[PDB]
Amino acid sequence: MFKAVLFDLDGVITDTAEYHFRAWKALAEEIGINGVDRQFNEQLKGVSREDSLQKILDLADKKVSAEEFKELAKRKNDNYVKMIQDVSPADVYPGILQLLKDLRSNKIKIALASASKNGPFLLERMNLTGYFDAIADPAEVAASKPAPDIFIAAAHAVGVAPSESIGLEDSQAGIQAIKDSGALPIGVGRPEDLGDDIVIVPDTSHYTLEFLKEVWLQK
Ligand SMILES: [Mg+2]
Repeated sequence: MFKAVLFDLDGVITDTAEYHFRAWKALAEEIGINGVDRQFNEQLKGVSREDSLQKILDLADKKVSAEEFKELAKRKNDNYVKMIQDVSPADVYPGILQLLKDLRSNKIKIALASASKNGPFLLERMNLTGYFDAIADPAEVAASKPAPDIFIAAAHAVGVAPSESIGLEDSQAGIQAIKDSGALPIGVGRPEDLGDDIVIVPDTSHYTLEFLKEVWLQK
C-alpha cells in the first residue's frame, strides 16, 4: 500500500486562483490597462509574477523602469496577501478534511507540494496544519511544475520515495510533475484536460481513502 499522499493546494485543497485574478485586475485598473478578464487570466496561470506583469504591460505596449516594474509586482503581491486574510475552514474543498482525517488515522504521511509562497499561512487559516507532516518549500526547488522537483521534495520531506506516494492535482503541469517524480497521479477534473492514461475524479468529494486504496491496488 502507498505510504504518503502529496497534495497541491490550488484546485485540490482550495481556490487561490480567484484571488490572484482579483489582485491582477485591481493592479491593471490602477495603471489604466483594460483586458485583464478571466479569459486573459488563463495566460497568467503557471507563469512567474514578473512574466505575468510583462503580459499585462504588453496589452497597452506600456514600458516601465526596472524600479517601477519591481514596485508594480510587489503591489500585486501585497494586494494578494491582503485578500487571502479572508481564508477560513469554510474554503476547504469537499471531501478534503475527511480525507486528511482518514489518512492521519491510517498512519499515511501527508505533504504539500504547492508553488504557493503562502502554503503554511493558508493551511493555518483553513485549520489543516495538524494533518500535514511536511510542506515542500517552493523557494528551495530549482524548477516549477511540470518538473517533478517539488513532488520529489514533498515525498523526501516525509521520509518516502515518490514511488511509495499518490499525488493529487488538477493541472496538466501538475499531473506531468507527479508522473515524472515516479508517484501515482490521481487527477481531479476532466480526461480531455488531464489525459486518458490516469485515474480522474470529477471533483474532490470522490477523493476518499477507500477510493485511493482501490486505485493503488488496480495499478
Ligand atoms: Mg492544482
